[PDB]
Amino acid sequence: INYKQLQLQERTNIRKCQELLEQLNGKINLTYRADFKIPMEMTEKMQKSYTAFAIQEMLQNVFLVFRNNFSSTGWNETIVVRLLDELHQQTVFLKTVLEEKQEERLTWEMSSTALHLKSYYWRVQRYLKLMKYNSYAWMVVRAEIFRNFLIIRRLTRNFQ
Amino acid sequence: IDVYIIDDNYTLSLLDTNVYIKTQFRVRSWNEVDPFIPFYTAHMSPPEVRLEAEDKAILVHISPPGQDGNMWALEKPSFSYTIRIWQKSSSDKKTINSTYYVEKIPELLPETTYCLEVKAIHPSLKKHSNYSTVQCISTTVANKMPVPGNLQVDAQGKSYVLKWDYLFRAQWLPGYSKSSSGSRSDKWKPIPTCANVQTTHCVFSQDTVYTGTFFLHVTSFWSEEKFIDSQKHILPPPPVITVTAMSDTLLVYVNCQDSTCDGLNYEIIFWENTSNTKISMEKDGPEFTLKNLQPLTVYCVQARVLSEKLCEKTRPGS
Repeated sequence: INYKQLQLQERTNIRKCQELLEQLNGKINLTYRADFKIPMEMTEKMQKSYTAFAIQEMLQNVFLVFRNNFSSTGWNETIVVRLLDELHQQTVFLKTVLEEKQEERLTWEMSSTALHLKSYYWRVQRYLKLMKYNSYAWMVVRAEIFRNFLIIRRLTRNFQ
Repeated sequence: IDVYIIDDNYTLSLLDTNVYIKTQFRVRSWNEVDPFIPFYTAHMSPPEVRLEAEDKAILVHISPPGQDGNMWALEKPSFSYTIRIWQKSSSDKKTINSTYYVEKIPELLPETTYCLEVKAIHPSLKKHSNYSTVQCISTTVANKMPVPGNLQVDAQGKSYVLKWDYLFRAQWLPGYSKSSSGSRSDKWKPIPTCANVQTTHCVFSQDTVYTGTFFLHVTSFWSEEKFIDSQKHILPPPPVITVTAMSDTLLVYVNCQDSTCDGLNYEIIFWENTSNTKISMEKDGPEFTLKNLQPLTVYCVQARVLSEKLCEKTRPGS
């Protein structure tokens, strides 16, 4: 058993997802403002088991996001179908490599950290519904998912 | 006074508050209780289930708790389901586990009436659901034409070869579709290269079947959904196997070709230079010990990490 092998997989895969997200159109404006920010615990140092769950949770939520009506964006459906699938592939992969171990995930689900991460993503899904899934809302979400993928990349250092 | 929460229903439509933040209630006893996060006290209502029958199969269409709501709106991928099937009068229940929102129960007897029960489980957040109200359905009489059998997909990278045993139509569905919540699924995508084929040989390119993972379909009912992952994984290289034939035990050492070798899982494939049967076992560490082998006989070992044939003759007995 080792986390170093999982570090090599999540790095290879977030690159596969970040490329797919980039291919939606061609311009990601990181200054696209919206009041919701990734929880402070994610940027901060966290446990070895807790990271793998944080990744899974983020990929599960990023999946749930792209399921919504993206009709207003004029993005290529083919690429969004492709993205959801590569996202879901890893979501299934992470859950299976944390199958034999069962105690620490329960501790992680009752954590204030996980709750804060889920509170954050609730605000992301709520935002899109309020703005009635128009282009500006998605332009903001794409930029946020980019920033999120970088956080997934920052978290992979916590495995070594 | 206590508050009971069953999904998005409370006890003492389009606009609702955050289920993960601090929330409170005031009713006018002068109600003002302990502030809590609703996500911990909320119960799971049974999943909605609709049955559909065929000759030798039953389709169980599972809808997750909430239509769709907010309490489980972000928990949907976490949920797993357990199905219980039996004939109407029987007491022995067959158990099938599923993550899929449509689980086809096969190998069933035609014109027989079976009853179903679906449980929604949250395998990570401790919680579970009370089984759904029992639902019964009867199978139809066997079709004049049977559905295709064993499927195998051998791919040459950019082209896929679909080999099977028996006009034939084929449909493809992306991997995440059968696994993620319905309401919008499962609309199967078509295949022009295999829509009305004359042969069992089916060839299709990556342009049409664009997802990394997908399911395949093969008036007759639909065949078993064949799931195939298309990944350019030419990793890792074979390990270096070492055999030490001792008096009795035949010690086998698996060495990974990228060290440190601290946390790894190993597999063994051993046989005899006269038999055409392969025996296989997996251990925690790399030190495999082949015990109770016939003496003065040649044994061929092979290994993989999670090798080429290496034949060694045993010892007589000192």
